[PDB]
Amino acid sequence: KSGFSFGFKIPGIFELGISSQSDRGKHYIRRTKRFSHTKSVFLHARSDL
Amino acid sequence: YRVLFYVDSEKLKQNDFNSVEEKKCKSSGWHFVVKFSSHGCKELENALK
Ligand SMILES: *[C@@H]1O[C@H](CO)[C@@H](O[C@@H]2O[C@H](CO)[C@@H](O)[C@H](O)[C@H]2NC(C)=O)[C@H](O)[C@H]1NC(C)=O
Repeated sequence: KSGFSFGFKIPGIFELGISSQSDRGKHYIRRTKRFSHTKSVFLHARSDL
Repeated sequence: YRVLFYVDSEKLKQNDFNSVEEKKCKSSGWHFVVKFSSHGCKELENALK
């Protein structure tokens, strides 16, 4: 935010006044998420009689 | 009659959390008809899990 004002007057009346204001703001956000799960079950059976 | 059974149970758990937040704002104004004003802030926030 920025603002400037200037005024000058001198009688011989004459009066002059100038004001300037400029405001600018920017917001940026980002969100990333990842989830991975692996489940493996290996069962082997062998029987001889 | 022989019997031999072996069980090898293993469980591992690991969790890490880190968060960093930094915020800085600076504003300066000087007037001597002359008027000047400046205002600006900055904010930063980050978190990971
Ligand atoms: C954005 O940031 C927010 C900060 O509040 C996150 O919100 C929480 O984050 C914690 C971190 O582990 C989680 O346990 C909570 O479940 C979150 N809550 C909600 C309502 O989301 C958020 O995870 C971040 N990421 C996004 C929103 O995508």
